[PDB]
Amino acid sequence: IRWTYARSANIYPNFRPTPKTSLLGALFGIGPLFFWYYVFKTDRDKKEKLIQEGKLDQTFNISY
Amino acid sequence: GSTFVAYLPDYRMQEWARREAERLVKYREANGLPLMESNCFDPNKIQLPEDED
Amino acid sequence: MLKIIIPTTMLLPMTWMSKHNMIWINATVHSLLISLISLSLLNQLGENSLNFSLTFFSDSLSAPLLVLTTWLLPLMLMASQSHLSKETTTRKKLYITMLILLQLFLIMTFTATELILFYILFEATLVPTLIIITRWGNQTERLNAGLYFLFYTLAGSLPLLVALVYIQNTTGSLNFLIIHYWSHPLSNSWSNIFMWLACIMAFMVKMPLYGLHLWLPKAHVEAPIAGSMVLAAVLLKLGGYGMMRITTILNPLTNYMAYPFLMLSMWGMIMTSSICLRQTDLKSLIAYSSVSHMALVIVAIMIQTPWSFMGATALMIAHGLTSSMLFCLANTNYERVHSRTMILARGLQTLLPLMATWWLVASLTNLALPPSINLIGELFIITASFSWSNITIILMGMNMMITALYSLYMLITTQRGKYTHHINNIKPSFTRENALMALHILPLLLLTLNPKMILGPLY
Amino acid sequence: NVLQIVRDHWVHILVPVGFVFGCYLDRRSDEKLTAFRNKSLLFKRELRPNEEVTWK
Amino acid sequence: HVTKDMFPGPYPKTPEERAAAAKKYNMRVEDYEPYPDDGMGYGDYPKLPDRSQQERDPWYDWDHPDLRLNWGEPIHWDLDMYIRNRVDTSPTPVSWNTMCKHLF
Amino acid sequence: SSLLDLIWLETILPKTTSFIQMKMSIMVSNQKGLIKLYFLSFLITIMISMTLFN
Amino acid sequence: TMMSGRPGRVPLQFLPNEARSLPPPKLTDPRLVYMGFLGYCSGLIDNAIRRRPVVSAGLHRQLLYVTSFVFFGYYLLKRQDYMYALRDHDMFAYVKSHPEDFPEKDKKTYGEILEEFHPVR
Amino acid sequence: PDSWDKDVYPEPPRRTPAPAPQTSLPNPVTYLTKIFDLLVDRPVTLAREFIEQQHAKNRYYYYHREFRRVPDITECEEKDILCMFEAEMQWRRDYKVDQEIVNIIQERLKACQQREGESYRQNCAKELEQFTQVSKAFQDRYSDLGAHYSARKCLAKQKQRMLAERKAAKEAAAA
Amino acid sequence: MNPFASLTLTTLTILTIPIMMSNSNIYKTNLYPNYVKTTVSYAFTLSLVPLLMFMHTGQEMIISNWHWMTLQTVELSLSFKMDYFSVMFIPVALFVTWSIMEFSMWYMHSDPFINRFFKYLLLFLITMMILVTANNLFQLFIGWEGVGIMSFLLIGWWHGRTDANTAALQAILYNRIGDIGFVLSMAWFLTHSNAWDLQQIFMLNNECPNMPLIGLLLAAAGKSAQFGLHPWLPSAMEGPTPVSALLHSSTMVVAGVFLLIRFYPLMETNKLVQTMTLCLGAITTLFTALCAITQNDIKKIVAFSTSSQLGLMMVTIGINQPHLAFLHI
Ligand SMILES: CCCCCCCCCCCCCCCCCC(=O)OC[C@H](COP(=O)([O-])OCC(O)COP(=O)([O-])OC[C@@H](COC(=O)CCCCCCCCCCCCCCCCC)OC(=O)CCCCCCCCCCCCCCCCC)OC(=O)CCCCCCCCCCCCCCCCC
Ligand SMILES: CCCCCCCCCCCCCCCCC[C@@H](O)O[C@H](CO[C@H](O)CCCCCCCCCCCCCCC)COP(=O)(O)OCC[N+](C)(C)C
Ligand SMILES: CCCCCCCCCCCCCCCCC[C@@H](O)O[C@H](CO[C@H](O)CCCCCCCCCCCCCCC)COP(=O)(O)OCC[N+](C)(C)C
Ligand SMILES: CCCCCCCC/C=C\CCCCCCCC(=O)O[C@H](COC(=O)CCCCCCC/C=C/CCCCCCCC)COP(=O)(O)OCCN
Repeated sequence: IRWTYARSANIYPNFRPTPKTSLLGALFGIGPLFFWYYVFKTDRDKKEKLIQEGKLDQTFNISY
Repeated sequence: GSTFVAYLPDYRMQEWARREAERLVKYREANGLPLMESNCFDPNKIQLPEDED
Repeated sequence: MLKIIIPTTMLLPMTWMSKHNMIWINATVHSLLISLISLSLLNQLGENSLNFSLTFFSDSLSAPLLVLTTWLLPLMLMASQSHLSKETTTRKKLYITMLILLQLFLIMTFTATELILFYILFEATLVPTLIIITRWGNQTERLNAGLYFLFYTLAGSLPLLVALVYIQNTTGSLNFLIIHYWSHPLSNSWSNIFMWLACIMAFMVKMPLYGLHLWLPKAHVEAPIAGSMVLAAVLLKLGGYGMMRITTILNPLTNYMAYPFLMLSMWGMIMTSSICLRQTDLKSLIAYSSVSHMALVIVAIMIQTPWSFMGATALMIAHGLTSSMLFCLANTNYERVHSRTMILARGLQTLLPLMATWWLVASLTNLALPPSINLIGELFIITASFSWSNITIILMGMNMMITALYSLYMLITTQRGKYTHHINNIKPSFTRENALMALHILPLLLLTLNPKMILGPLY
Repeated sequence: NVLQIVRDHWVHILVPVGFVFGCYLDRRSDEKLTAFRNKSLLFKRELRPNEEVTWK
Repeated sequence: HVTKDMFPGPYPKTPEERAAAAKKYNMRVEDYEPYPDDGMGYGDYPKLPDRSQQERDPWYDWDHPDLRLNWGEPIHWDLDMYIRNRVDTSPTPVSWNTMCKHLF
Repeated sequence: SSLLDLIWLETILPKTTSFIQMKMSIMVSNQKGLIKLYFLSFLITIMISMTLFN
Repeated sequence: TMMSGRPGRVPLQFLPNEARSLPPPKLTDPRLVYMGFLGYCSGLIDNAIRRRPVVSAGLHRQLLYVTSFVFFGYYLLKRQDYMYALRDHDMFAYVKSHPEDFPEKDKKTYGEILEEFHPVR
Repeated sequence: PDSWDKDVYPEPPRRTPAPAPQTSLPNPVTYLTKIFDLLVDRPVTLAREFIEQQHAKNRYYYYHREFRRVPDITECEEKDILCMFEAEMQWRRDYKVDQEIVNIIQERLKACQQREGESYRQNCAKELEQFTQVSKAFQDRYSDLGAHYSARKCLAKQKQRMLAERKAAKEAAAA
Repeated sequence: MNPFASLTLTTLTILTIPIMMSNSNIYKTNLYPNYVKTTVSYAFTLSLVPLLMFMHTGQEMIISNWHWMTLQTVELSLSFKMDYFSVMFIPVALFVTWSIMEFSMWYMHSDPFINRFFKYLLLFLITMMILVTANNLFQLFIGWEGVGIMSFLLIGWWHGRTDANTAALQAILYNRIGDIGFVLSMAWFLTHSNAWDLQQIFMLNNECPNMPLIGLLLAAAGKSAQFGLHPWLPSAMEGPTPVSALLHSSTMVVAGVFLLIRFYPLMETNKLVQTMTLCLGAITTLFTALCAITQNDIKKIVAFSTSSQLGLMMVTIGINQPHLAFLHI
C-alpha cells in the first residue's frame, strides 16, 4: 500500500518548483513538440513546393 | 439481428453502380469515346471571368 | 426516430413500478429489445441521410454509435447487478434511472439535426454521469474526480455555445443540412482563429486531447463499473462525432490550425503508451490506453481525408467495445480481491482458465491483431497519415510496438506466473461474468465480417 | 392465474406499447412534409389509375 | 486497516522524524536513506539499492517466490522495472565497458 | 508519468486556477463588517463614476 | 424588438381582440401535454414531500394539479402565438414600406460564380 | 458464361496445346482427373441440376433502377436549396459510377497480368495504357476535395484548372 | 472442372475441421492428437495432387473467391495465389508437420494439456498456410501476425516459468519492430500503386523506389531473425522441442525469406536494396555460425545453425537468385 501510494498520490504534495525540475519539465514537455513541428512543417513545405512546380509524378495516386 | 444485418437490402446501391459503369464502359468503348473525361461539367455551361490583364 | 426514443422513456415507469426482486430482469430484457429495434438504423444509403423529421436524422456515422449506445445498457446492468446487492430498492431504481437517462440523452444527441440541440443534449449527458460517479463510487477521491470531470468539460464547452449563437446570427441557421449545403470558406483572420478555437476546444477536451486529459484517469478509476463502461465506450466518442460534424465550416483554416493538435497527438500517443508500461493500477492502465487510441482518432479527424474518416469511425467503435471488455475484466478481478493493484493477484490462469481465455482475446483485440476492426481503423488512419507526410510512419510504428508490449504486459502480470499463496478467496467464475465477456467479444468478431457497417458515411 | 399474475406482469406491456406509439408518432410527422410528394424532378411520375399518392 | 500515520509523508528534516520514518518502513535508522530533497516528489520514501530482483537469493523461502519478495519488507521505488521479466543488473563475467568496446 | 502528467500538466491548468480563485475569494470575502470602510469605498466609487464615465 | 410602446395596445390585456383571428392551439398540442406532465410531476412531488404513497395518495389533488397546469398552459400558448404573429406582421409591413432598404438581389448561377478552391493535402 | 458481358470483360481466345505423349509410361495426372471427375463432378452436377429445376419451377424478376437527368450545379442559383440538393445527389451518383469504372479497368489490368505469365510486361501494354488514362481523368476530377467534398468544390477545382489552361494557352499563343 | 483450384482450396479447408471439433466430445478424449495427425496426413496426400499437375504442365492460378469490401477505387477480396511457390511449399510443410505431430504424440505423452498443444500446432499450421497462399498484402499480414501470435502462445507453453514468458515477449517485440516495416510497405503501395493486390503492384512498378523495398527488407529481417533482430530466435528455445522443430526451425522462420521471394520482380530492379540484403545475410550467417561454434546447449546450437542458414538464404536473395532461395528453404 505504501509503495502504490508513494508512486501515485504522494507525488504532487512533495513537488517543489526548482531550477532542475523547471528545466527538465520545459525540455521534456516542450522540446519534442517543436522538434516534430519543425520536421513535419519542413517536409510539407517541400512537398507543397514540389506540387506547385508540378514535378512530383503523382500518377496512380487515387486514394488519400 | 446478425442475420437481419447480413440480408439488408442494397440501399447503398453498389450493384446498381456496377451495372451503370458496365453500360457506360460498353458504350464508350463501342463508339471510341475516351472512357472517363477529365472535366466533370462540360465547359459550355461555365462562364469564366475575363481577366484582360 | 421516436420508435427508439419512446420505449427508452417507457423504461423509467417500468423500472419504478417493477417488483423489488424483478428490476434487473425487466430492465435487461427490455433494453435488449430496444437494441434489437435500433438495429434497423443500420440500413443506410449512399445518398444524403435518413431525415426522419425536422428534429432528428440518422447517418452511417450516427447509426453504429446509436447501436453501440443501445447495446451497452444491458451489459452495464449485468455488470452492476453484483456490487449493488446490499442496496435498498429505491436507490437501485435510482441507479437504473440514471443509466436510462444517460442512454436517452446519448440517443438524442447522436440524431439531433440542430447544433444547439446537440449542444444541449451533449451537456445533459454530464449530470447522470456526475451523479453516478460521486454517489456510487467507492473511494474518497470520487468527489475530486467528479469535480475534474465537470469543470474541464464546461471550461471547453462554454465558449462553443458562444460561437454557436454567433454563427446563427451570421448564417441564419444551425441546421446541419443547411450548414453543409451553404458552407463558405473561413478567411485567415484573428477573429476566425478564435472562432475555430471555440468550435474545436470543447470536442478536444472530451476526446481527450493530450495535455487536457488529466480528468480521464481520475474519473475512470474512481467510477463504478457501469460508469467506467459508459465513459470509455460512448462518452469519449461524443467529441469525435462533434469534430466530424463541425469541421465542415472550418475550412480552409484547418489546413494550418491543426498543426499544434496534430503534434500534441502524434507525440502524445507515444507518452501515454509509455505511461502504460509503468502503471500499478489496472484501471489506470486501461484509461491511458484509451487516451492513446483517442489520440489516433484525433489525428484521423484533423487529417480530413476519406480514409482518415473511415478509419476514425471504425476505431471509435472497436475501441468502445474493447475498452468496455477490459474494464469488465478488471472489475471481475477487483470484486474478488478488493485491491485494484496489478501485482497482488497473480497466476490467475491456473485458477480461472476460461476467464484467462477472455483476457487473451481482449488483449489481442486491444493489440490490433488482423483482421480485427481495431486494426482496420488503425491501418486506414496510418495510410492516410502516411499520405499526409511519410515521416509520420515513424511515430505510428513506434506506437504499434509499444501498444503490444503493454497489452501483453497486462496479460502476463495477472494471468501467468505463480499464484499468490495467501489469496484463498478466488471463487469460480459465475455465469453472469462469462456471459458478459461473451456478449462483449462476439459482436467484434461478427463486425469484422461486415466492416462496411462501421466505416462511416464516406464508404 | 388470470387477474392475479396481471397485477405483477402488467409492467411488461409498457415498452412494447411505447414502441407502437413511437411508430404511430413517426407516421404523423411524415404527413406534414408532403409538400413535394410526386413533385421532385427526379421522381416526378404520372399517377396510376387507382393511385392517389405515390408514397404514404 | 492502515492508519493515516502509516502512509508516506514529506521529506524528513530532523533526526526524530527521520527515526520515525525508519520505523514506519520497518528498517533500521542507520539503513534508512531517503531520496535527495530535490523537486521531484519522492518525499518520505526510502532509497533502496538499485539491484534487480534476479540477483536476490533463489534458495531462500520467499513469501512470493516468483517475485522474490517478503511480506512487509520495503519495496524498491522501481520494483516493476526489475521483476525478472525486465531489465536486470546482475554481475556479468566480463566488465560492462569491455563488452561495449568489443561489440562496438 | 511523474514530471509531465503528475506534476506540470497538473500545475498549469487546474492547480493554478484553484490557487488564483481561492486567493481572490479570500481577498473579496475578508471584510470586517464595519460600515466605516464600506461607505468610504462607496464615496470612492461615486467619485470614480462621476469623473470617469463622462 | 421592444413592442411595449406599439401603437394601439391596451395596457393590461392578456389577449387582445385581434388575437381571435388566429387558429387556437389544439387540445392535443405537444406543449399542452408537456404542461400536463409538469402538473403530474408537481403532484408526485407534493405526495413525496408530505410522506404519502407517491403514485396513489391523492387522486383528486393530482387531477387538480394536471388540470390547472393545462388550463394556464393553453392560455399562455395562445398569448405566445399571438405575440409571434405580431412580430411577423410588423416585419413584413416594414419590409414592404421600405423597399430601398431591402433590394431584390440579382440572382446568379454557380456556373458564373468564381469560388476559390482549397485542396486538402 | 452469359452472367457477364464479354466486351466489358474481354478475354483472349485461350488456345491450349494438345497432349503429345512421348513415352509409354502412363501419367498419374490423367487417371487422377478421371477419378476426380467420377467422384466429384458428377454428384455436384446432379445436385446443381436438381436445384436449377427447382429454381425453374419458381421464376421471378428484379429490375435495374433508371435515374432521370436533373440540372447540375452549374445551373443552380446561389441560395436555391432544392436545385442544389438535386444536383448534389446527381453528382454523388456520378462519383460512385466513376469509382466503379476505375474498378472495372483495374480488374482488367490484374487479370491481364495474371494471364500473360512471364511476358506480362509486353503483353499487357493496352491495359496499362487504359488504366493510365482513366486514372489521370479520375485524379483530375476528384483528387484533393477532402472528406467534406461536394459538387461546388468540384466545380471550383474545374474552374481553376480551366483558368490555368486558358492562361497557359494565351501565353503560348502570344509567345 | 479443372480440379486444381478445388484441390488447392480443399487442402486448406480440411485443415480446419479439427479446430471446429475442438468443442466436440473428441477434444475431451485421448484420441484427439491422433485425429489431428490423421487430418494432417490426409491433407498432405491431397495437396500432393496439384503439385503433380504443376509438374506435368506448369499450372498456375489465382482464386479471388470472396469479396470482402470496397473502399471507393480499392477492392479487397479473399484471394489465393496457387503458383509454383505455394504448390511446392504446402506439401513440404504438411509432410514436416505430420512428422512433428507423430513425434509429439510420444514426446508430450505425460503433458496434461496435450490436446490443447496439438490444437495450437494446427492453428499455427493454418496461419502459415494463410501466409504462404495469400495474394494481397492484407491477407499476407493476417498470416504474418497469426504465426507470431501462435509463436508467442507456444513459446510460453509453461506459463509458470518466468523465462518462457520473457522469451515470448521478446519474440513479440522483435517481430513488432519488423511489423513497422511491413506497415510502411503497405501504406506506400496503397498510396502509390492504389493496390494491395500483387498483380497491380507488379504492373505499376517497373522501377521500384527505395522506400517500399526497404520496408519489406525490414519486415524480412524481423521475421527471419537477421543480425539486427537476431536474438529472439535463440531465446525461442524455451518452448517444447516439437515447437522448436516446427516453428522456429524450418517453417515459420523462413517467412521473411518467403516475403522477399514473393516480391522478387520489384527486387531485381533495385541495386541498393539488393546490396543491403546481401550484406545483411552475410553478416547474419557469419555471426550466428561464430556464436554456435562454442555453445553447450544442443538446442541452442541447432537454433544458431537455423539462423545462419537463414542468413545464407538472404545472401542468395541478394545475388538475384530467388528460386535458389526457395529450393534451399
Ligand atoms: C428527458 C428526461 C425524460 C425523463 C424525465 C425525468 C423526470 C420525470 C419525473 C420528475 C419528478 C416526478 C416524480 C419524482 C417524485 C419523487 C418521488 C420519489 O422519490 O420516488 C418514490 C416512488 C417510489 O417510492 P415509494 O415506495 O412510493 O415511497 C418512498 C418515498 O417516496 C421516499 O423513499 P425513501 O425516502 O425511502 O428513499 C430516499 C431516496 C428518495 O429520493 C428520491 O428518489 C427523490 C427523487 C429525485 C428528486 C426529483 C427532482 C425533481 C425533478 C427533476 C428531474 C431532473 C431531470 C433532468 C436530467 C438530469 C438527471 C438527474 O433518496 C435517496 O436515497 C438519497 C440518494 C440520492 C441518489 C442520487 C439523487 C439523484 C436524483 C436525480 C433524479 C432524476 C430522475 C428521477 C426519476 C424519477 C425518480 C422517482 O417513485 C415512484 O414510484 C414514482 C415515479 C413516477 C411514477 C410513474 C408511474 C406512471 C406509470 C403509468 C403508466 C406509464 C405512463 C405512460 C402512459 C401510457 C401507458 C398506456
Ligand atoms: C467454437 C468451435 C467452432 C464451431 C463453429 C464452426 C463453424 C465456423 C463458422 C464461424 C465463422 C467462419 C466464417 C464463415 C463466414 C460465412 C458467413 C458470411 O459469409 O456472412 C457474412 C454476413 O455477416 C454479417 O453481415 C455480419 C454480422 C452482423 C453484426 C451485427 C452485430 C449484432 C448486434 C449486436 C449488438 C451490436 C454491438 C456493436 C455495435 C456496432 C458476410 O456475408 P456477405 O457476403 O457480405 O452477404 C451475405 C449474403 N447476401 C449476399 C445475400 C447479402
Ligand atoms: C495546455 C495543454 C494543451 C491545450 C491545447 C493547446 C492547443 C491550442 C494552441 C493554439 C493554436 C495556435 C493559435 C494561433 C495560430 C495562428 C498562427 C500565428 O500564431 O503564427 C504567426 C503569428 O505571429 C505571432 O504568433 C503573433 C501572436 C503572438 C502572441 C500569441 C502568444 C504566443 C504563445 C501563447 C501560448 C499560450 C497558450 C495557452 C493560453 C492559456 C503567423 O504570423 P502572421 O502572418 O503575422 O499571422 C497570421 C494570422 N493572421 C493572418 C490572422 C494575421
Ligand atoms: C479546456 C479549457 C479550454 C478553454 C477554452 C479555450 C478556447 C478559447 C476560444 C476563444 C474564447 C472566445 C471565443 C469567441 C467566440 C466565437 C465568436 C467569434 O469568433 O467572433 C469574433 C470575436 O472573437 C473574439 O472576440 C475573441 C477574443 C478573445 C477573448 C476571450 C479570450 C479567451 C482566452 C484566449 C486565449 C486562449 C485560447 C486558446 C486556449 C487553449 C486551451 C487552453 C469576431 O467578433 P466580431 O467583432 O463580431 O467580428 C470582427 C469584425 N468586426
